[PDB]
Amino acid sequence: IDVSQLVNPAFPGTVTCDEREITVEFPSSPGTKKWHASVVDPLGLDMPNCTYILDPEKLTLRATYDNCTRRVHGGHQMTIRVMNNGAVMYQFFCPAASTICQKDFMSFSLPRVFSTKVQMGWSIEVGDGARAKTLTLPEAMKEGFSLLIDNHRMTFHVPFNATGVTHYVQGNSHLYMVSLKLTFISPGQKVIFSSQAICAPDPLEHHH
Ligand SMILES: *[C@@H]1O[C@H](CO)[C@@H](O)[C@H](O)[C@H]1NC(C)=O
Ligand SMILES: *[C@@H]1O[C@H](CO)[C@@H](O)[C@H](O)[C@H]1NC(C)=O
Ligand SMILES: *[C@@H]1O[C@H](CO)[C@@H](O)[C@H](O)[C@H]1NC(C)=O
Repeated sequence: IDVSQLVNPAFPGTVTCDEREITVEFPSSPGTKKWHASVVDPLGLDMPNCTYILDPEKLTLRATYDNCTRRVHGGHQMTIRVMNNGAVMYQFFCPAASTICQKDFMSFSLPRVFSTKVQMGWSIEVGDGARAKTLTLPEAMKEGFSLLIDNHRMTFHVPFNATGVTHYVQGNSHLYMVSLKLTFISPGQKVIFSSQAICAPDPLEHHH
């Protein structure tokens, strides 16, 4: 008998640990159409400042890390209560650049990792809030990213004028940044971290 499944049951759907929020994704079923869900402390008591979003069409529950989770060793823990019309509780856990500059380019190199059936993978993202991860080679090269690939590494070369490079100016200082997402995939759980490849020039050098 596996007692750890009696005290800590496995959620029958997916969970996503985002940079700013937790998305719990329930399995689609007519029986799950008769469920209600709420965020609770390990005793089942409502957490006071926690506000969360329910989407009945996508069957998702979204909660911020602040006020909705408890800090545990290695990261954050959240508890939800699921009720019919017998009740069940589930707990979730979320854990807490080699850039090269050039006169007209920035360059960086990233591992081709791609690997208990756990996967690790990288992706390039562009835009602010509305956009998505353009990881796919057609999209990345449509944004101007030239790519060198060997058995062990992936190396990117992008001009500063490229659409995939966000450019910031605060007075005389200039900053070039490509955002990256490191994605881990496990059965029933996705975990996403954020990262950047950043190349700031010298103001005198940038002024030419
Ligand atoms: C909830 O918000 C109130 C408002 O100031 C604050 O006093 C309290 O500490 C908060 N509780 C938390 C963050 O657990
Ligand atoms: C979360 O807790 C903080 C405590 O500093 C409070 O200021 C805030 O209003 C609470 N709610 C949200 C949605 O952040
Ligand atoms: C891209 O670089 C070329 C040559 O360096 C330049 O002519 C062009 O204006 C740049 N694109 C921009 C600044 O959008």
